Amino acid sequence: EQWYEKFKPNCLEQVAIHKRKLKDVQEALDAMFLPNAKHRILLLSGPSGCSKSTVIKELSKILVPKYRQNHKVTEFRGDCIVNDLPQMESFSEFLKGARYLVMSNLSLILIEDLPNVFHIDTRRRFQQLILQWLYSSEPLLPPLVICITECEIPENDNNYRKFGIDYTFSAETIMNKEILMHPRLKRIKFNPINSTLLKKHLKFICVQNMKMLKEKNKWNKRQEVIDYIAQETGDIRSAITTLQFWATSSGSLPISTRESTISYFHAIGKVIHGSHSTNNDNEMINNLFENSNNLLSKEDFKLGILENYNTFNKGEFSISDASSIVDCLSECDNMNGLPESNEYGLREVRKTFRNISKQGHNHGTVYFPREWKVRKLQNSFKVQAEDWLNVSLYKYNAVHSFRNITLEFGYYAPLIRKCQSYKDVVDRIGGPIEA
Amino acid sequence: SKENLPWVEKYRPETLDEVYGQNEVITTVRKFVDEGKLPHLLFYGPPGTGKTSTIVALAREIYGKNYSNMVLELNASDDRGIDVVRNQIKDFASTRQIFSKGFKLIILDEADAMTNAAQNALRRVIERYTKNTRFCVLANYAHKLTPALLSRCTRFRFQPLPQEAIERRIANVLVHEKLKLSPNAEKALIELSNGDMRRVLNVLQSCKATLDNPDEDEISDDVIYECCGAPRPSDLKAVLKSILEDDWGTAHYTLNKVRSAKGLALIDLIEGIVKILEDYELQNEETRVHLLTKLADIEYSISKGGNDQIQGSAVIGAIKASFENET
Amino acid sequence: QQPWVEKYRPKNLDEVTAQDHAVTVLKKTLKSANLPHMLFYGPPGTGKTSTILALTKELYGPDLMKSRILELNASDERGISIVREKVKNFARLTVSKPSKHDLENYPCPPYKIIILDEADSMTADAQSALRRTMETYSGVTRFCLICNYVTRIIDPLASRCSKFRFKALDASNAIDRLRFISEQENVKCDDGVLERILDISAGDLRRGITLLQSASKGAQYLGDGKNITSTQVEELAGVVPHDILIEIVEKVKSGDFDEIKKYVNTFMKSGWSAASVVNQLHEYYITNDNFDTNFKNQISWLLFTTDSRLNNGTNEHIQLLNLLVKISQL
Amino acid sequence: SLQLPWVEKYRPQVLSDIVGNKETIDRLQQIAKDGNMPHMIISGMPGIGKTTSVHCLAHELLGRSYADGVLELNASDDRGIDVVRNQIKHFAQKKLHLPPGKHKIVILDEADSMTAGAQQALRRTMELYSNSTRFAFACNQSNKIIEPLQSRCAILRYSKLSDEDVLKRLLQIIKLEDVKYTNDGLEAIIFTAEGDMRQAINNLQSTVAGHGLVNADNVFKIVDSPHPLIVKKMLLASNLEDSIQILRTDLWKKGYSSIDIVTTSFRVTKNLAQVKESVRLEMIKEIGLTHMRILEGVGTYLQLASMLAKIHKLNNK
Amino acid sequence: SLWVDKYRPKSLNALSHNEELTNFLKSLSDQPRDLPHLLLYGPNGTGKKTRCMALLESIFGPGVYRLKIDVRQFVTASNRKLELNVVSSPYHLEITPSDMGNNDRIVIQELLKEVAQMEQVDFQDSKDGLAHRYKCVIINEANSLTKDAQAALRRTMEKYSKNIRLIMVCDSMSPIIAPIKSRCLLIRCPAPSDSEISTILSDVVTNERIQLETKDILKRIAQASNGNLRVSLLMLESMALNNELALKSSSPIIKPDWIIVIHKLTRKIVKERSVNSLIECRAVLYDLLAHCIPANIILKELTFSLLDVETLNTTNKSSIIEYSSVFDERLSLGNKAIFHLEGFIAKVMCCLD
DNA sequence: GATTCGTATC
DNA sequence: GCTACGGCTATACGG
DNA sequence: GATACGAATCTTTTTTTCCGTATAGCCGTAGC
Ligand SMILES: Nc1ncnc2c1ncn2[C@@H]1O[C@H](COP(=O)(O)OP(=O)(O)OP(O)(O)=S)[C@@H](O)[C@H]1O
Ligand SMILES: Nc1ncnc2c1ncn2[C@@H]1O[C@H](COP(=O)(O)OP(=O)(O)OP(O)(O)=S)[C@@H](O)[C@H]1O
Ligand SMILES: Nc1ncnc2c1ncn2[C@@H]1O[C@H](COP(=O)(O)OP(=O)(O)OP(O)(O)=S)[C@@H](O)[C@H]1O
Ligand SMILES: Nc1ncnc2c1ncn2[C@@H]1O[C@H](COP(=O)(O)OP(=O)(O)OP(O)(O)=S)[C@@H](O)[C@H]1O
Ligand SMILES: Nc1ncnc2c1ncn2[C@@H]1O[C@H](COP(=O)(O)OP(=O)(O)O)[C@@H](O)[C@H]1O
Ligand SMILES: [Mg+2]
Ligand SMILES: [Mg+2]
Ligand SMILES: [Mg+2]
Ligand SMILES: [Mg+2]
Repeated sequence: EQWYEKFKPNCLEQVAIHKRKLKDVQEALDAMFLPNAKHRILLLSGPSGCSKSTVIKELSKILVPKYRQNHKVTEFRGDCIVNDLPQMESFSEFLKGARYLVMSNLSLILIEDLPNVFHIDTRRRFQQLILQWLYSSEPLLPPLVICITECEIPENDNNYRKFGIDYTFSAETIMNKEILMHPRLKRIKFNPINSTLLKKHLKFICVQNMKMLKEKNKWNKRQEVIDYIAQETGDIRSAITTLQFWATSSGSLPISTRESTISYFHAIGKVIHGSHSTNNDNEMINNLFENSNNLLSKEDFKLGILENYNTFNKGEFSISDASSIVDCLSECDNMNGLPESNEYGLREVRKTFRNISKQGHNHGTVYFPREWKVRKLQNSFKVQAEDWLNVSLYKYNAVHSFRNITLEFGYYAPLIRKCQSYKDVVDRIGGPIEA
Repeated sequence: SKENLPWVEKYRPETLDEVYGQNEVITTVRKFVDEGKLPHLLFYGPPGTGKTSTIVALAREIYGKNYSNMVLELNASDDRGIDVVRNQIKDFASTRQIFSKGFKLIILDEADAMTNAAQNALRRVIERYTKNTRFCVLANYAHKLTPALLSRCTRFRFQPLPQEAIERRIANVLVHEKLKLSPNAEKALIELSNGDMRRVLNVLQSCKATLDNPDEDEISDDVIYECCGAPRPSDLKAVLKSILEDDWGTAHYTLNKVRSAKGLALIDLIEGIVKILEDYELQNEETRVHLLTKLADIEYSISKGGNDQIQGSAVIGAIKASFENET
Repeated sequence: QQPWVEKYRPKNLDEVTAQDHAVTVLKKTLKSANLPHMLFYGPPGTGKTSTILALTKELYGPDLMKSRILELNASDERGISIVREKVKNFARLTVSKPSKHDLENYPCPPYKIIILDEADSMTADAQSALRRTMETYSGVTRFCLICNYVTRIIDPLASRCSKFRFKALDASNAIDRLRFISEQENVKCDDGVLERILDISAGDLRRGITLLQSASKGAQYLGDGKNITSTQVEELAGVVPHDILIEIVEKVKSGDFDEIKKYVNTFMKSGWSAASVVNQLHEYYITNDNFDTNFKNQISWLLFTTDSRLNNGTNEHIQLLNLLVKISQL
Repeated sequence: SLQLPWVEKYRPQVLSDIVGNKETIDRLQQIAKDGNMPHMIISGMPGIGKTTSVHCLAHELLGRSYADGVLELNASDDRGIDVVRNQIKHFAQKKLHLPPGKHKIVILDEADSMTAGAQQALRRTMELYSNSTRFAFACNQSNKIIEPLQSRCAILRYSKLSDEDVLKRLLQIIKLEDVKYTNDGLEAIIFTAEGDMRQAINNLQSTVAGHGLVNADNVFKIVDSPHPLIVKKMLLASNLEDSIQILRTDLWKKGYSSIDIVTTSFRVTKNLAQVKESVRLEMIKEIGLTHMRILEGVGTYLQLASMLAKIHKLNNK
Repeated sequence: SLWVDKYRPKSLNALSHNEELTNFLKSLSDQPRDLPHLLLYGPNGTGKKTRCMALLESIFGPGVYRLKIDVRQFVTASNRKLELNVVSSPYHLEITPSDMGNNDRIVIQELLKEVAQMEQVDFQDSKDGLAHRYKCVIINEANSLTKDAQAALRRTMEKYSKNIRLIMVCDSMSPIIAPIKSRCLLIRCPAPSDSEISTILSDVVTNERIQLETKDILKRIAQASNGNLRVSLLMLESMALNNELALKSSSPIIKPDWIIVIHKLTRKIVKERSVNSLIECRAVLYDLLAHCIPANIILKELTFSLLDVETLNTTNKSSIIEYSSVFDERLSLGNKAIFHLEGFIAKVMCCLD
């Protein structure tokens, strides 16, 4: 078969996972098999090929035949289309029959093949069906494990209606905050496989192919290809597939693995401090725009640059550089989201931070923009102002525009009503102003 | 019926021999038809160059009287989304040609307005049914076409119409309409054409309407300038001389008098002064940089409106300040 | 009865003044039947809408107008679907049979007219979906595009449409039309008036007619039987009085930032429009003989920049203060 | 009237006729002779032989079983979540008696245009049925295929075709068709091709049809030099009076639209060498302002002349 | 009610702050049949809306102040319930399309076109009438129309001028396009002088006894109001109730909290000029923007507070005003205001250092 | 990509 | 022989 | 014992097409 299917781990010691991560998964899973467990769903999130299900299966192999009140998992198959069932009801009938997999029929239900969540209605049905499992009144329920692979959704659906699920396939955009911040849900984020474990497993696979490796005069150059694959990728499946493709080859075809997408804070750090791989800013910016145009085009990135450019040296650079950066960002904001705007703003920020960059600079920590907090406080201000307006319409027949409200009605009007009451709203609209 | 038509539609070419200006493209497509092997074509050029007139005449030459059932013409006036490509174009290409003229022709006019999903889906319809159907893509902007679609199409560029072709078509129009045109009027029409036959025909129709008697009267340059509302070649030179030589009061008076003489706008004067200053032997390399940059901002501000007198004074001051560098 | 701008709207093509290069061409199409696709562009209030409304009437008559005319403006949706369905189906429609009265009184051309007024507000895709609609059905349907900015019309559509530029209506070509309206309404004005009205209304007859109507509504309210003077016209047009402008230029000549800032602060309270005081300063500074070539060259660009910033919808106080400070340091 | 265009008439039918990317074609030949084809993703610029390689590999791997062992789906066919869940699932579930080491092949041409839900269902499709059928994705930009799908595949990147492979294929076609040529004409055809076989064949066909003899004059009078190479020459000029001359003569009077020149200038500047980053970002800013002015309605020659003047001003300073 | 609405002139003869304007309004209302479309422009709080209502009361008689709120519902291209309050009277309508955002085009294209299409025939009356024949629509804040609602009005108020008339209230009529201003009669409303504001406040403190110690305290409020009658009448009530209805010469003038915060920001900018100070200024700007205060006013007050600093030379102020103009133009042609509001501050501190 | 805390190993 | 109503199916619409 | 390595944290508020469900119209069949 394929080397990632024939050289699959047989026990937990052969799984490419960190020791601490394995310990936290093991203890959490063991706790979820108790009669009345505090955690009902275990949400495993991370990149592709991180042994997320490759650890769940081999842990179930030793966990399920320990608590079965006298051996494997029950995985949801989304592609199953039965005769008399709506497509959106396929997961409901799976969760309604999976809840019977309890004592004397115990089985860890694993949901790796998620239902179609790019369609809004079935995504909402999935969310409310998970909420109906977290808030279930059943005295005993089987352990539920949901594996979600964090992958960036590529540029498609040219409509401007791109939602979060249209940008990144992550647990945040599939689940809601009620599920994600539930007392009975445990989240264990997974990290890409480190170079040491990848090297060890690719060397075990090589000593299991030593005969064929030596016959094709490829056994002394195995160290360099394992090192290159370990340094280039963090995907175990992609690493083994590339190793198999290189071994079964008989030529000088170059080693090429899959491509990974950077993070939002990773891209911010690349724009600010530069990349260690290349000292050419033009090449780095061009590759960042080529591979990650879905993130460099969103306005929140240009906002994050303005929010985090002060972390270069904890805020101890020249004011002229900061003025140039913010002026360039303001000028880019007037280009109506053209491709030439981001490619100029990021280039100017990188050029500004390159010249002032000196050795020994103790940089700061970047953060996400607070624009959303301001936008929600604006909506709260709107709600309170409309409450002021409608409560000030029948008691005292008067119409006033919201622009006049945000200037003189919210400081003066409470200062009159509360002063008339110190002897009908009486508080400042939108809360007090600070600093 | 055809005499109650606008001149831009009445004088549409019906055969490939009536398409002027584009000699290399026509002498290639005619041999392509003569050999009988027509590849997938791409016609590119400015508006009013003769791309649609070429492709319709070519299809008429190939198909004769069977143009109705053998040619599918889809343009921007019809929906051409992913479903349209996957159904209408695909069933037109897949079905047989009733053994009429060998291969089918699909003309995609104004394909630059087509969405990228449709242009990407059309790539495996162009190269799969190429034995029975051929695609012709007409576009004015090549940046809106996917690179693969450009790759699977033979690109023919329609150049702006040369002066000789404009003169040859004007002669036919004058013969048909029994009109007389002075050589200076023809020169004015060709310089204002900017390589467009539609503009030539539209201006000629208005010039014929302007004449009190369509016959026994010749359309002079004055008639053309009055009809199209363009400054005369002397007014532009007078304004430029007043700006470059006279003081700030006399130049301001001369510009306003020239503009109020015939209700001349500022944008055409700006373009004329730009064209006249283009062939000027500047010797500082900053006079040109300042002139072009200031006149472009004035031209952009005029496009959004504003105070006209302030813009005219801005033009005068920009020219005067840019020519301060030269001396 | 009605506002004078609507009462004196041109009913026929002979009432459209100062635009003969286009009306002469349009009148010839009454005898012929070769009306082309038309693009009416020019300054606001020049008579583009009135000309097409008069041409439509003179071509069809009030009875055939309802069947042979489709008018779409910015007051209705003109998206890609509207252009590809409603306009295309109206162009594909068959020319209705003229009545015997219509054929015996009106020319009744064998085509209909689609009038797309305020075409500058249409998107580039709705305009792209119109090119083959006008070309294919040109023998049965004609198109009239009316706009103020010809740059907002795409080049493919502008090539297919005959361009008719409507000239700005100044005191040299609209004085007879204004005098006619003054005479029919029995408006008494001093000599020089009805020219100051057309000078204040830069290339706009609608604003001048409204200004004259407003002057008359005060003249017959005063009830003294006296002629309207240019001072009242300037007062009710928003023109800054010359004493205030002289004070502005005297404060500018001193060059002290604080006094100019205080004067601008007390001037913005009077409610004067920035585009008017900037325009008046332009006339004061450009035509004056006490300034050198360099000063005029610099201030021309300063006024151009100020006007361009003001046209974008910016704060008048900041722009006016910056302009006066820049002139004070020239 | 029944003669096929030279692009389709001389489309390779075996892997040995595919010039360029010698190592990758050799590896495809090893896959064809052995049989154990892995899941693969083929990416590259259009017209370098990505599709004609996958199809030839499927032919040489199946032969008489190609009719029932290959399911070819592309952008012209509907490839929603339902087709993947029904048609692809039934094709994968189908049991066909193929020789040893031979597997069914699902050729998903233009996989970069597939929706996200179909790509996510393809994960389960390849996971359940990897022992019987193998998937061969062919695309132009490999990042459009989701990372979970790329993890199960062996990425094969096709590079640009050099000037020697193009000449070899052109000479084979010339010998087959017996056309008259000279060396400079073929050099001009390769130069205008810019690493494109399909465009080189189309240009050679057009030149032969138009004139018959493939020389530089007849090639260049029907085919045009690549306008990115003229935009690069205009933007890299030393003094303004010849950059304006280039923009006028080779771009404006030739018929290229102003928006096309502006869009090409941006891509040229992004890849321009020997220019400082501070210069490059200012050039990008000026090109973006010019692009805004063109998009807002002012598509005139003066706006391009001003952009070149600003670029020269920033260059000299 | 508040003293701003209680002591509001409800007739054209009760206006007492501009007399050359009241006479022009009387001239307009003498023959209301041929009343053109009116555009009242001037500083905020001068009494433009009060004068519009007084003119409507002179035209259609009393009862135009009998306002009721009729909640409307609109649907845009993608189905979404967008709500607009319509304050209506038996003779006039008041709409604020800016309250619904960028989608005011649909409000102008549906509500205004439906109102302008109804002839208001009533009982017979097919010939003409001074009242109840044509209708008055008041568009408050005409400046915030997004250049597309102003395009749908050009033909709406021109073709249907017989059955509808428009009186739009606005300040600083720069963002109003030229075709809209061409169809309308421009009415300038100057701000009251300090003497007139003092007289109005004297009438208010005469009708309601606040025990004025000196007439100077009313003048100080007028000078602090900067021409705003509503603000002056609000501070009068504030210093009245906050001093147990007894105004003293030592009574502090109460100013809006955001103005005090802008002054504190100005002093911080003058004192500290560094990157961390710029980050603190960004926090202050974000807090100010969280209270739905428009960004153009933030920039205007920040600039005119920085120009009041006595420790700044003329070269610094001439650069501050230039940066203010540049960033105001950038803010007008922009999407997010924080970039420009931070760039202006950064350039100001980079110039003052 | 940066900082900070915590291991594992040579 | 005829009719009404439930089940099957094609189509416009929501998000 | 020095150090490389690794994990945690640094995050969220007009237009087109597609996927599954809703719904009314037409045919089949029980029956009175
Ligand atoms: N030593 C190893 N450790 C982990 N996985 C291994 C190992 N050797 C082979 N594999 C295979 O690598 C694959 C890893 O699968 P997982 O990472 O558990 O799935 P995943 O994380 O959901 O990836 P995606 O998102 O489905 S592509 C499985 O097919 C394993 O059989
Ligand atoms: N070479 C030509 N010879 C004669 N008339 C021409 C020529 N080119 C254009 N015309 C005239 O111009 C009209 C419009 O040209 P078309 O070919 O229909 O459009 P086009 O030239 O393809 O430009 P676009 O891209 O469609 S706007 C034709 O109907 C002819 O009347
Ligand atoms: N040449 C003219 N002769 C007589 N009246 C004119 C002339 N030009 C304009 N007017 C008057 O100007 C007023 C408005 O004219 P319209 O043509 O409707 O406006 P416009 O030219 O379309 O400007 P818009 O709508 O802003 S593009 C009417 O009262 C006309 O009578
Ligand atoms: N290496 C090659 N040798 C010979 N002909 C080639 C080669 N590469 C491409 N061609 C020709 O290119 C044409 C079609 O090539 P394709 O493989 O379909 O293009 P492609 O590389 O798949 O690019 P896309 O993305 O599918 S448009 C045929 O005429 C082939 O003969
Ligand atoms: N002539 C006047 N006499 C007394 N009070 C006035 C006068 N004009 C305006 N006001 C007061 O000013 C307050 C607000 O005026 P407003 O109509 O909001 O002005 P604007 O329309 O310019 O915003 C009103 O409450 C009113 O009491
Ligand atoms: Mg897995
Ligand atoms: Mg065409
Ligand atoms: Mg009009
Ligand atoms: Mg292909």
